[PDB]
Amino acid sequence: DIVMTQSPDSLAVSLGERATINCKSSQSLLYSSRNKNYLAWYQQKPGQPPKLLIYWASTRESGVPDRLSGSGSGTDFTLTISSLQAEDVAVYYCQQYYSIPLTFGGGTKVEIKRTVAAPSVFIFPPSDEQLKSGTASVVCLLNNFYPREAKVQWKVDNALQSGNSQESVTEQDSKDSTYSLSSTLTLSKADYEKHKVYACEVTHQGLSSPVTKSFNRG
Amino acid sequence: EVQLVESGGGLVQPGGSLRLSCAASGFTVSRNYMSWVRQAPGKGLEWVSIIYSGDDTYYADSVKGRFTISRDNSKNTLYLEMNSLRAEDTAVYYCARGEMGDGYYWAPFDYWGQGTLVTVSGASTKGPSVFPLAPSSKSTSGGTAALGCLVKDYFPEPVTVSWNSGALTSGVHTFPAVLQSSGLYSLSSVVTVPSSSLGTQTYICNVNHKPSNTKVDKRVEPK
Amino acid sequence: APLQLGNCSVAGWILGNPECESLISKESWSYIVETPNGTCYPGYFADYEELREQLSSVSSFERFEIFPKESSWPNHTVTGVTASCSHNGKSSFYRNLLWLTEKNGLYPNLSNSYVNNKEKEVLVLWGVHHPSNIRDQRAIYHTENAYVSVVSSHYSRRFTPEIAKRPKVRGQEGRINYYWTLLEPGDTIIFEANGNLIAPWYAFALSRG
Ligand SMILES: *[C@@H]1O[C@H](CO)[C@@H](O[C@@H]2O[C@H](CO)[C@@H](O)[C@H](O)[C@H]2NC(C)=O)[C@H](O)[C@H]1NC(C)=O
Repeated sequence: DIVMTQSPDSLAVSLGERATINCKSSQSLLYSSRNKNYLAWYQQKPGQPPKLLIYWASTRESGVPDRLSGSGSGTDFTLTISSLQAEDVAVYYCQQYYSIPLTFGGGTKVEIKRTVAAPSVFIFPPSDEQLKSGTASVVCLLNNFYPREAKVQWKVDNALQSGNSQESVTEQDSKDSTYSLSSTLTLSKADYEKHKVYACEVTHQGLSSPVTKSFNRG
Repeated sequence: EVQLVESGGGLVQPGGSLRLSCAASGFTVSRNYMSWVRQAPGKGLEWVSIIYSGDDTYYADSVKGRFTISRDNSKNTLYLEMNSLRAEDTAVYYCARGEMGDGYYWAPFDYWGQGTLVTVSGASTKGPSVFPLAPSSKSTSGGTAALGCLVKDYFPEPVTVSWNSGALTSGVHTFPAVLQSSGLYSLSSVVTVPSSSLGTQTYICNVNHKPSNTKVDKRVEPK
Repeated sequence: APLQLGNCSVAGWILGNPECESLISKESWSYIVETPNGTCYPGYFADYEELREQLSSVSSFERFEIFPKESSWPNHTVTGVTASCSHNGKSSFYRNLLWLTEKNGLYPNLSNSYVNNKEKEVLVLWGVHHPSNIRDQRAIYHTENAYVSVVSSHYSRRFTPEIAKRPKVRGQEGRINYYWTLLEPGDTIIFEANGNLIAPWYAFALSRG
């Protein structure tokens, strides 16, 4: 069972900078007969299957850009992006087709550093359709920001909420290097209309002050 | 030309069995390496099984004796009959190819399938509830309006959300679902359109939940 | 007066593939007639094109016993066979090679050598077994990190058999890599190992050209 180890676990560099992905194998990937190294490099954009970028350690497949290149011979191998672009934001696994079980690496998440982008905040009150069922889910939206670190606090009549709101973040867009965040505040029907003011407050680097969007009915 | 169409996934109870299929076109499956590679949600890739040459089979020790791989040349298809499925088998399984030249050395995975999800649970499927995220002045910061849909209360993963039957792709952001305390899933898929096209353009988010055979088409209109 | 090999290849011919028992070596030929995978038990034949060039035209060709089976190998079992080399519904092995295994649960350190007294060039061949798992590396050679050293006055190389489970060929998960050399008149070749050695059983003395 060959153990494929990658380094680092997450790589974030500026647009056009130079990024290296290092993969150390638990055993030599070379054959005594010839001189070809059975290591492969794959790309996996979010929501897509893996995509083979490099085989035989160094050789690229058709359609793969030239800025990608694989080096190494023996137990130490390297993927390198000379000029990192926007559509390169993806996870990269090194995998050996030397012996079986065929094993991949842990993965290397590559991210783009850019200018500080401030998010645009919008709030959605629960539709009358959901309220009739007996549940209230208020959604606070954060379209495009950078970096991904963002704090979303819910206020129900100036009451800091905790234990009833849930959020999920989109992975980095492979064009403009943004992320997106939505927080779903799940309340019951009896506690939604018992109150009035609901507001999601957002603190971020690009925001000089915590921004708050709010509706008032309910 | 070289595609890999997968089918056979869904929800199965622990101990149950399920059969995965991989339709192929562009190469002969009896003359190339065919492999299964699963990926647990939020985890690294993992190889599973292969079939090659005169239908010789290798397996990973984690699924050996429980899974059986096979193929059918007249149908040009790859199969992975799964037996005694456990909770840790919950993963998206992928279909893989390799150029079997001399058959002496292995090959990587050059062409892949789009992935089908197998959920090992016993909670049984339940239909998602879709609610309009209607835009207004509270969701209009400037010359752009924000609207979406709230696909709530379903099991298991996944759901596919499109807008206007796929004719709206610019600015659409569908977010990963969240598992709430009840045990069901819920997500929201939004889209940023210019606020001038609100009264003129109709907007329909299109959600499909295969494990429950549910298909919902919700219109979103301003409040 | 060229050679006629028929079904067998030079790899099959020179290694002694049991499917080639019909072929008897005649002293000389100008050129070889092949019908080319000849390796019974799969593996890489090193410098196969180089060997076919040396064997194109020969004179004074001879096939002699280089390392006797029942004497050169004390404290080692030599009757190792395999089903990939079947001979009339029964497992066998190359007729010019011996596949050395354990004896009484022991693979002692190995040493043996040959002195070229034939006054001609002696073609010497050997192989290196590459098993498919660690378990069968210990069960046959009792050492995980085996070494093989072939040294002569004109060729010195040291092999490390690596454990790798390759795709099945002839229904076998492991390989044997084949190697050869030419021994000048008056030269001595020395084999040392502690596992994974396919020692020579017969060898060929020949006048090249
Ligand atoms: C193979 O076995 C031993 C290996 O040394 C050779 O000599 C024996 O050595 C062991 C201790 O290592 C003792 O039992 C005796 O000193 C030896 N026993 C005998 C019977 O010789 C032995 O000679 C080798 N086999 C042959 C056929 O020579």
